[PDB]
Amino acid sequence: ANPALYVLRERIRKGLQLYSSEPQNYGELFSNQIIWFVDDTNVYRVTIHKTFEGNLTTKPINGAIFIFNPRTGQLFLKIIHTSVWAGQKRLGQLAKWKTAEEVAALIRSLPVEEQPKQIIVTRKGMLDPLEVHLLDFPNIVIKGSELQLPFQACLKVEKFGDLILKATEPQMVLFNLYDDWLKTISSYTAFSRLILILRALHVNNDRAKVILKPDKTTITEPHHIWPTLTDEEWIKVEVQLKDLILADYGKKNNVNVASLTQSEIRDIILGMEIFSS
Amino acid sequence: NYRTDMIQALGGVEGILEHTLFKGTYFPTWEGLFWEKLTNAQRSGLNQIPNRRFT
Amino acid sequence: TIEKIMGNLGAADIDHKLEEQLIDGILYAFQEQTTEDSVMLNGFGTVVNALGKRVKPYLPQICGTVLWRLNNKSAKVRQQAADLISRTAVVMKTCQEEKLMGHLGVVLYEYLGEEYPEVLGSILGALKAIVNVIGMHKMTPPIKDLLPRLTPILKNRHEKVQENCIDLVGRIADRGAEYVSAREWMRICFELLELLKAHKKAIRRATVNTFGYIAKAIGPHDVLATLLNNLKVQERQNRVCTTVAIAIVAETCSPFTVLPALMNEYRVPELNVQNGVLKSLSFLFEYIGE
Amino acid sequence: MDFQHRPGGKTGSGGVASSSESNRDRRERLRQLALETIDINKDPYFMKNHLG
Amino acid sequence: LRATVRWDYQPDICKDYKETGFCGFGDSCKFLHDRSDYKHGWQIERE
Amino acid sequence: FRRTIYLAIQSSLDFEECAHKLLKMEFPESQTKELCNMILDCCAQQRTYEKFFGLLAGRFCMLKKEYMESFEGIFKEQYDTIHRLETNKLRNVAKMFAHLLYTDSLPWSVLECI
Amino acid sequence: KHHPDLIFCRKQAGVAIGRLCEKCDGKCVICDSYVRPCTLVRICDECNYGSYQGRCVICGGPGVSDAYYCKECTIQEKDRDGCPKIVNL
Ligand SMILES: [Zn+2]
Ligand SMILES: [Zn+2]
Ligand SMILES: [Zn+2]
Ligand SMILES: [Zn+2]
Repeated sequence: ANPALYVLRERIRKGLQLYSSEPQNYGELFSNQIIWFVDDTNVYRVTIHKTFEGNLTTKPINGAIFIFNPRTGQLFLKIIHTSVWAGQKRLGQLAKWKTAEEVAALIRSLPVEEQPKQIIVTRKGMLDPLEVHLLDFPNIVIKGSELQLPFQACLKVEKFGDLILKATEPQMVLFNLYDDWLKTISSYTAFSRLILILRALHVNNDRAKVILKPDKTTITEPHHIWPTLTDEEWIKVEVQLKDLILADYGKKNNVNVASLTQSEIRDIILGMEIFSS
Repeated sequence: NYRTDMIQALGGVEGILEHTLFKGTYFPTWEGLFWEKLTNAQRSGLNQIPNRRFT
Repeated sequence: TIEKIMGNLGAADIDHKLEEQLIDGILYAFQEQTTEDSVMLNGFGTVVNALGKRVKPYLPQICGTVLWRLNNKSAKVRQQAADLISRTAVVMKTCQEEKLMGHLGVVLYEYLGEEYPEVLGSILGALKAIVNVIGMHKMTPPIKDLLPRLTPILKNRHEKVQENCIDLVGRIADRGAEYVSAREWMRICFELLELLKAHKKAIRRATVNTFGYIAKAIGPHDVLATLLNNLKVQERQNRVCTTVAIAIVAETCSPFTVLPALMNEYRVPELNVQNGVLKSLSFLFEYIGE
Repeated sequence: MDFQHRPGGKTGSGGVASSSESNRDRRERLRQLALETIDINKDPYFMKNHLG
Repeated sequence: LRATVRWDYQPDICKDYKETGFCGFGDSCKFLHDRSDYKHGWQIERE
Repeated sequence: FRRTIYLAIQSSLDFEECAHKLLKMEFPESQTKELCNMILDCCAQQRTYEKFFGLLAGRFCMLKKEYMESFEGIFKEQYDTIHRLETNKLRNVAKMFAHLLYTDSLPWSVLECI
Repeated sequence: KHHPDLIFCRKQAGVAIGRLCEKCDGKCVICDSYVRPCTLVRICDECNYGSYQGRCVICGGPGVSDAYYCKECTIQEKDRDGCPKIVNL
């Protein structure tokens, strides 16, 4: 944004007489388009702590940047250090740029086939440093579509949350967001089930835990986020999670859980529009 | 198809734009780009302007 | 409805975050302004003028988006952006952002080589607004750096371009006579002699006004000699406006000087110059009165 | 650039003016041709009025 | 403080266009069409 | 490999120049079946059959024997996969195997697959 | 600039205010001059009231400005002559 630079650029553009004519995602994963949902909304993650006094301090907990390949349910939680998620000036720019540089280093370490053709990014709130530092990972285009995923609840898994919490450095863990929902369903249904688990965990974590793990038989693995179940058990857990998410949405918006249709309930599941020193 | 493979034989659009003055324009992409009763003492003069902008 | 509510009540009850959200909403509306909706342009100007001095934080991202729309393939998009500049020049100069106004004047000076006439007329009206709102010794580029650029623009054949350019020359020859030589002023008069054959009577009236401004500026001798040459030479479906311009040159600049030249030009037997002398006499007597 | 094969144009000329100037120049040329024929005829019947 | 720089000492502005506002060659103007009077590099180096 | 093969084919005016360019760039013999594949596909893309590709196939048969064996194996494989191709594609592949056999570039011994 | 036809009303001016369009703005309503526009135009009738609301009292454009008599016409006091809004006949 230098003004004289724009004068020089516009002199170049008027000399060339060149113009600018130029001024869903949960379901496109099985439509021959790999989408790795690069979301940094959980990047500035901080825990809550209380001292012996009435004042409450801010704990610099380890942030986790979500990269959700929804075709296979692959959740790459790029972890940060405990001292790297707080302290630096311009945390909406510098820490976002450092997380984007770590994501670009991970995309360079992974193959081009391992990288996706698109990135299901969130709304543009901190996307300026991401678009600045996304020149090293241009295979996936970051944009905010109509169908997103609740990446703020992507760290709500027990094993992934423990691996994020017990990490004093950028561990950058990788797991499956839907380990059992992808072994018994399609790619779009697996992305919808993982987004349904994430949306139910964002709405009501107790109802999401009772829906996904109603007993001890749904105990997942150390690299699994969704509960480990069979085909019918995973379908029943996803149906109970969708029912709990519809009940929470109806309680939030003074509506009914059964008021949504089949495609509307599928879109609501998939995430679319229905201490100190 | 000859035009498409003629573009493909030139090392790519990015390789062509490396040769041209593309990065001085500071466009985000090339895809938005678009190209474009009187009396006078002489009228058959050559137009220096489009050759100048090609240069 | 929001524009009428802002014109009724005002922007004093609007908070800054709600004002920023409304600015983003009307900028999205100008983004998806597909039709020729000048009513939302007027509402844009109404809401920003009701904001007043509070839009000075909001200025540079709005200016950058308008300049981004000014790089469009579509002519009408850049035309509407220049119309928004013409609407917002006054509220830009309310806070007197002189560096931003001079930078936009330099960018529009680069934009002056537009090949589209509606875009050119919108740019010219924006420059009319900008020169009217900056102040005299504070625009970049200055008047002597602008009127040689403006000189071949008056040779255009399009009516809206001619009207806006003649209006801008009228404002320049009204205010800034202290930068352009009288050689270039009577060259502009030589251009306006050909430009008096335009179809619009408002264009010819503003041409008469520019002739009066130049006669007030540079002196009434050579312009009266030029018009006395032109009026006997026209002899067509024009030149009543030449008599009107001659009357304004006399009336603004003391007709006791002009009257011996017109009285000697009455002695030319060329069958239309005497009619021009008498028409200018009737118009001049009607203009001066008592 | 064919400098020696350019069309005819010299600096400091001014260009071709408006068609009204050419029309009144043609009227002046026709006036001179009429005056040449009048002087060839030597006719006193022709007169110029005070209004032209 | 020696700052002698070999410039381009041939300003190819159209002299007819620069002080009139009009060139007869027009599109065939071998020089460039501009009317300005800012200082050249050798004139600033002399200044 | 496909890009280089197709660019050399469309750049080469003659099959002599094409085979000389391919012997200039010196591909290994592990991909001679792929070379036969992008010969048959480059004739399959043609609306009308051109003898350019057939002469190239015959010259590949008559320079070295390994291209001839690759053409025999891909001819048996093309007879195994006749039905995957459309009518003009099968027309062009039939003209390939004709221009291999009336020019004697392939033997008639592999024709017992039919 | 006038016509022998197209009389206006010749009816005595009342409270309905005259109104000028942009196409003939600034001229006098009678002699079409521009010198000292002094007296407001009243158009006597339903020339303003009703269908011709905010319209030109001359040629017929969208009326935007208050029509004025000039001081040359009010020298002979032609402002009292009545309605100048054109009724076509
Ligand atoms: Zn020139
Ligand atoms: Zn009057
Ligand atoms: Zn009117
Ligand atoms: Zn009336």
